[PDB]
Amino acid sequence: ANNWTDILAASDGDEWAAFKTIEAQADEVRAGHQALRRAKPLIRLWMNNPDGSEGLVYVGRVDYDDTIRGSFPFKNNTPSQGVLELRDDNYLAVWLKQLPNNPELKKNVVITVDFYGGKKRWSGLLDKWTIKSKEHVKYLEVTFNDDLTMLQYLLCPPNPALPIPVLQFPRIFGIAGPAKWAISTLIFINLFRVQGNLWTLPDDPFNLESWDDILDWSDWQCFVKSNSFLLDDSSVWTFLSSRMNPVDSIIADALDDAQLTITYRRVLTDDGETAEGFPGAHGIKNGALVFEIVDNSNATALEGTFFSGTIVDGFARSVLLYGGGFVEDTLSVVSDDQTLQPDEYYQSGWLATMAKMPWLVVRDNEWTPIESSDLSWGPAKNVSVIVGGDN
Amino acid sequence: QLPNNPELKKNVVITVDFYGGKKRWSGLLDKWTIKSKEHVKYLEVTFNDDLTMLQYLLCPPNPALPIPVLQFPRIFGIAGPAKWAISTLIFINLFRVQ
Amino acid sequence: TDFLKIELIGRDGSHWVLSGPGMGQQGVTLNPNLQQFYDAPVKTLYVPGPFGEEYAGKRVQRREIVFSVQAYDEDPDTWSTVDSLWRWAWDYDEESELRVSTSDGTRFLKVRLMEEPKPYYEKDPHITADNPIVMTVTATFPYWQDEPEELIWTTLSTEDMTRFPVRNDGDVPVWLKWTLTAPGLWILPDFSWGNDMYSRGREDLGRTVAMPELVAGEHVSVDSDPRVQTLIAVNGMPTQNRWKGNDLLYPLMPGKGAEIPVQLKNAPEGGACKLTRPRWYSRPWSRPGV
Amino acid sequence: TDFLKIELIGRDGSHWVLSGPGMGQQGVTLNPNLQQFYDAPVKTLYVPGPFGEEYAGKRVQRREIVFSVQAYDEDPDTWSTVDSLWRWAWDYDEESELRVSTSDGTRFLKVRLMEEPKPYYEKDPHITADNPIVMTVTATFPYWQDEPEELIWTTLSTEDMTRFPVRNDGDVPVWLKWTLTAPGLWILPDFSWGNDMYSRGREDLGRTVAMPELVAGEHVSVDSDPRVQTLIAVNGMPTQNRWKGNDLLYPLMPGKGAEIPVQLKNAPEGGACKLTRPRWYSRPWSRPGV
Amino acid sequence: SSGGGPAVVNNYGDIHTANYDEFYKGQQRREAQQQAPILPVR
Amino acid sequence: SSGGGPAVVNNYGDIHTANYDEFYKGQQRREAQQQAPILPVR
Amino acid sequence: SSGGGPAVVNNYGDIHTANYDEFYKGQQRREAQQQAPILPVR
Amino acid sequence: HLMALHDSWIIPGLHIDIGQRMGSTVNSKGVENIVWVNQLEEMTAAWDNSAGQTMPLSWVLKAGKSDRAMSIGERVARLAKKMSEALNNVGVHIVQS
Amino acid sequence: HLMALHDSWIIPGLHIDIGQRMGSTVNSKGVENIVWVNQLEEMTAAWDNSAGQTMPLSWVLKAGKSDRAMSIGERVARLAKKMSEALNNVGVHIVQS
Amino acid sequence: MLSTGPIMETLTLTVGSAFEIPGWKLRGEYPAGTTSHLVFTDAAGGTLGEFEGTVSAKEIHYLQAPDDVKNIPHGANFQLFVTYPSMQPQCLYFGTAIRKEPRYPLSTVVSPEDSAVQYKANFVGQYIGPMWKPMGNGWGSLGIHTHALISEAPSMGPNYSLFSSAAARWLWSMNMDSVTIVVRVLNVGAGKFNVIVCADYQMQTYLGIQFETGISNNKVHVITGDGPLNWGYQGDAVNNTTANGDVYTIKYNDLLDTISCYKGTSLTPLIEASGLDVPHGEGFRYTGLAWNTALLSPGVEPTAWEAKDGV
Repeated sequence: ANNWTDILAASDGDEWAAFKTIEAQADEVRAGHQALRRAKPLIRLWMNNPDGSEGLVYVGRVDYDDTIRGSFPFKNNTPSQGVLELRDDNYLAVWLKQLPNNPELKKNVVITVDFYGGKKRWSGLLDKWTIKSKEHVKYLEVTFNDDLTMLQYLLCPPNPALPIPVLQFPRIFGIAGPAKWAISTLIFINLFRVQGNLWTLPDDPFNLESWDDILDWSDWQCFVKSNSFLLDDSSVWTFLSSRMNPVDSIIADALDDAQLTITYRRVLTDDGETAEGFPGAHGIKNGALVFEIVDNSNATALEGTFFSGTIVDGFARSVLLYGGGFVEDTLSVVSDDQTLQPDEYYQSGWLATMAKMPWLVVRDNEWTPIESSDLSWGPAKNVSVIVGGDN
Repeated sequence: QLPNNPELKKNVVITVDFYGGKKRWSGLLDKWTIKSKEHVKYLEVTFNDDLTMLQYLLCPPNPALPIPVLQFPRIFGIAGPAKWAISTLIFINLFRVQ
Repeated sequence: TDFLKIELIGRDGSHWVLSGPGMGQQGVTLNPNLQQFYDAPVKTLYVPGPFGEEYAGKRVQRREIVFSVQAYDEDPDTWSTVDSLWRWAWDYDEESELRVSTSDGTRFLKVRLMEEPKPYYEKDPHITADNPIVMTVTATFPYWQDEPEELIWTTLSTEDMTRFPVRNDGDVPVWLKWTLTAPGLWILPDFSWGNDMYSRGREDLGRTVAMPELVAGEHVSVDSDPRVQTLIAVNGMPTQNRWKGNDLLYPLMPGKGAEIPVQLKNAPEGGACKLTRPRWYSRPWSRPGV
Repeated sequence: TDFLKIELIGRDGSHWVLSGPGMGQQGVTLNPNLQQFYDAPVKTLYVPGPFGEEYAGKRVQRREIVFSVQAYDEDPDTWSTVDSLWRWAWDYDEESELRVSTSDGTRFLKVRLMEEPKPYYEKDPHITADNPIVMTVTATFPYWQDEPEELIWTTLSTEDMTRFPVRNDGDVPVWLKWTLTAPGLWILPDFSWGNDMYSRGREDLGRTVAMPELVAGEHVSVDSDPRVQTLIAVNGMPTQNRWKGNDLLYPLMPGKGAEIPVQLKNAPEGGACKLTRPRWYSRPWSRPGV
Repeated sequence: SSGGGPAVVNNYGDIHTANYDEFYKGQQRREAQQQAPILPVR
Repeated sequence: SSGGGPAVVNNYGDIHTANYDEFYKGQQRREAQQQAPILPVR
Repeated sequence: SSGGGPAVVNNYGDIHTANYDEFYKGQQRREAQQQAPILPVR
Repeated sequence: HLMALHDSWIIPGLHIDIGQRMGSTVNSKGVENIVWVNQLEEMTAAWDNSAGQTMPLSWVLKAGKSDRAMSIGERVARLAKKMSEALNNVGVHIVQS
Repeated sequence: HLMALHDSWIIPGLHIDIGQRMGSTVNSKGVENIVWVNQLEEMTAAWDNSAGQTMPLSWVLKAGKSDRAMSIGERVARLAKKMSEALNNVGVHIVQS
Repeated sequence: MLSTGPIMETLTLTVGSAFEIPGWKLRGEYPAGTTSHLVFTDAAGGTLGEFEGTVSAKEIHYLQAPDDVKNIPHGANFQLFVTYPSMQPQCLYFGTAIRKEPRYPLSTVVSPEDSAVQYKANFVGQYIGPMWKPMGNGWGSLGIHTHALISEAPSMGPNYSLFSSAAARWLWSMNMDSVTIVVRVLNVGAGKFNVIVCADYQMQTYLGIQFETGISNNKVHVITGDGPLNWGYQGDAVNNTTANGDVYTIKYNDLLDTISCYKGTSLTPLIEASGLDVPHGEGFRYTGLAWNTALLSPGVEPTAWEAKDGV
């Protein structure tokens, strides 16, 4: 906290010198931001342990300059495909090509692309590779599926706590509760079942005092972190039902309706990263995936959020008001908006957007740093909905 | 300005008259899109012709009775001259939805 | 001639006089036919219309200056030294200054190597010791500029107000910068100057925007230009995150000027303000515009 | 001229002097107008921005040198011998050396035949016995090189440490190669030298990377350049497999150098470390810069 | 020199050498990247 | 004058300046116009 | 003669006269041949 | 049959309407005399006022229908429509357990 | 694997038939020695006699099959076929009320 | 061009050479009493030099010692005035003074490696901040403890919800081998608190001063690194009872090869050690902190941290 008087005294009473000092500090902060923005990504390939144990094993690193092209999308609650093109003389390309016919190797490969020193990470399993010839010049085009595709291959039986070919009662499995807790709990129950149903399920999986401390979760490849049933702050509830439906298909409607986000992170303990907040979070192995349902939009919160605004007075805070039967929700504007700023906004080095206080407005004009491709609006279509069949 | 105007309803109808109204294409606004070609911005507007209303008009088993109470029989069946029966199904559904 | 002087200040700080009084004293002169050097390139936009095409706007393009220099010396070894120094004066990553001095003052353009230089004749250059280097440089910021006008207003009062005289004497709009000390809540002007880019020309004639309340030690720089983020604090705090979608929208239009008001409130120590007004021009020399 | 000497060492080791003192002794001289021979071709990237296009980076391109030679002799039989030898001095698969010697030293370029040569005039070449050959050679590595500097450090102690003096006198970054003997645990420097390509220019100023423990007979080559894999064991063992998502990321930036520390531990029979530092330049000749 | 020749043909864009098959394959690859993860496995 | 220059290049059609991006976008727009109304709302 | 004119433009390939409509129609026909027999009759 | 009326005296909507039968010929050997009679199915009016490509208001007719000559995209879209409707019908005809 | 036999000595249909196993190699580093053995799945004979572009009768083989490397259009078509057949089967297995 | 004006010209200056304008360049008819003066100013207009010419019958000669012009930079703008008797001064030439001499960039510029650094840390904001890199136990091993029960400022320590030991490396490195650390620390309970200097990138080897407090183990050790969470005691311990708000200065002198710790404002080292077998130099100038407690509660923790180059 260098006050103006202190800076002026350090500059010996020269206002111009003091302001040049302040300008130099601002310039160095801007330069740090620009370097962070323009930093090269870190592309690393990992493999399963050949002996069949847990923990991903480091294969190698692809240089950004040594790539031919790359494309990695991050989508909201949707699986995406990452594409990486390499020259066939590249050592990781050679390794990938020899992988199908190498009997000493497991056939699954994981890519991790780190932006901003691992703050942003795109991790995914290998989908395929293709040897493509452009004018007699061969290159390897490698396609990965992002780590949200595991929810397509995770499915919820009617009774996830019992053997499947014996008795699956009732006809469908239904779980009701706070939205984040229920989605995370469905995912966790199916993860438990597919890891083996070895132990007895407590009433609330995310009540960490219910789980024994002697239990070993290191063999799990996927984990789910969530708060307990009572501690969950999800304002709205949800009912999820399944009869051998895939988990993503079960939870898509609830995620859309509650504006929730699934975040996946592959914990590379070889990089020093750790995890907490879920059972067995201390003994997890390298490259284990962790899921978390978050409320990044904060639309259903009590204080509301920003749904609109103008460039001359910023955003406008609105709160959801539910009509008769809670089927319909409208927006009521907070005329006297007095929400406090997040404590993170007062911390040095913070850059993220808090859900309760959105701040990023991207303006397009004659002098704009972005290009706006297309903005499309369309009105609602059907006034009434009919759902049913047999009761 | 229509999406952000609170004094306006969000549905718009276009009528294109050929030959002094003898031929007419009328439809509801499906969407619009601001599109840029070489920093030059225009608006493309997509309308759906008025035959799309029949997609959103549906026939319940008993159009003459409340739906969440009792819809008997299992399916609704109307037989008659082709034009009369088609027009009659459409009219009964319009009556019910009005 | 003595009416125009052209210099290059390289990435390494070297000084070369390519044209004007004292040109060639460092061994390098400027050959004729230098292009995209005077007027800032601009492309105009047109939409289809009932009477052909309708004007849609203007966009300023980056400068692609192709020019030749001539490096000369009596002996080939000294020529080689001169050629190496000229090569060291240039880079791709960092920009070197190109200063044009006339009776209208000195205006500089920051240029970097767009591609590799093309040196020498068809034979080896040691035969002649007098060889041309063709340079394709580029100016990402295409406007010629002078040193900005800077003003300072410090105060000891908890609440105070001041007026900064401001005037755009150039032919292109300029974007103002502010340096604001902390603690304190600042009200900064964002006058439209009658500009109608947002269809709020005279609606925003006296627009003022309130910066977020700065905590102790959070001295901020508020740059209105679109190249850079608006609010940056010197202590790294995310000041703009607390600035709920607000921004400075209008530049200082050419021919416009006034006493723009700056207000300071809730400043127990009493803060200081600095205003920086750039001097951007589209031409190396031009008479002042009123 | 005596200020510049151009030589070729063919794929077969033949030595030709194309220009300078002793040119034409082997029968082949160099014709004027050779292109993309001096400056390394670099293309600069530009991305849209508020004032046109913003600089986005540079990409160095491979050299495509198109030049011409003249094979001459007094009699057609010996001319045919000379022309055959000149053709034998080149290949497509393997490269030949092209050296330039000046007062700044000797720098060489590895070049290969891009396409078939275009020899002779319109009539049969045995008439004149003095015919030109148009050569289109390419440099996959576009930087002129001098002989890399090699430093050897041998120790008999179990634990030891050394300071390798390293310095980049060229105008482009260079990538270091290490040859480490086994067994032993090696710690090698990966200093950023202020390079901010990973947003850690100051964080990695004194960065050191620990290689995996090497078993007996597992001598390693640790090449930092992107073309080669970082870790290669001479016995084929997957040494990189035990190295836990870690790598050498930083080249030696131009104008930087220090005594980089190399540490050896857990070495029952000592160990040897060899550091190879390339000397890369973008021009055949240039005065030293700093 | 640059203005009025191939250096402005580059500004023109894909007027001289530019192939159709590679562009079509690139568009198909982008569409495949967009749509492949959401296609069912059945 | 006209016969044998740019005026006959115009007769040739899209030999000189013509890009693939807007052509592909227009084809996609035409297909979208054809198929969008008949695609189900589900 | 041939090297350096239209005879090497032919080696360049689809730089001079070639229209996008026939290429798009041919690609559509290839896709239709590939996919039509396996599309259901419903 | 696909036809494009450029400056023909035919006035779509006035002379012929959607669903009304009309004959058409193709100038191909062996079928010059034959007149293919189909009820008009589609007629599109299109125009482009752009300077680069200016195309005055023109009418394009499609007489008759065929799933064989339908584009693959249109075939897939129509099939998806029918399959979605049939899936809804089957799901609503499901008997509960 | 996709191959185009331009003037190779291989005779499709005579040397190799559809469904029969053949090996193929690709000149890519790390896999020169490997021979990918797949049963032949497709072979197309194509020719074009047009004056503009002319290709003699040439054969293109596709050995082995993959759902992943299938084109998106073909994947959608096959999925539509399977979905239509399954919808027919479910509808015919419906129990009447 | 109705009115007479100056001619834009240039001047040449050389270091170690006498500045001189020969008379045969300033011609003209100069009556007796004419005075010529040359004025050098900077970008702000401040006069950085003034000289008087030797006006003769038909020539003006300028000759100044090199020390007179050694302070005139390149780019400084000059103005030559000639004043006829009983007349106002008339400017003949104006322009810029360029320097034609060997150029020394390294003299003027200072490299970032050649700059003493000084870092501070307060922990008053109740957040770790981006300048501390957790070590030993990985990300999230650090935390801030309020100590609101007593009138004390927040301190930094291990994340006691997960770990009982931790290390933190200051993100940036020093620029000298000699280093001064000033830590104001609090003794909440039993524990061990290491101040770490001369550390490598991963904190594998370092010198350190360890303050240990407990039921009967209140003392100070000199330690060497065996990892971010392991250390070896060097020499004998020195008894020291740490109190809340105690300021300790750990100074490592490179030329003395000596790490010493002073308590408070004492002029005599509380502890001192020399000749430790730890690598020093470039790549071995990182610094940091470490904590180790038996119980899951704060022990000795630093409220205020300060580091500076040199001793």
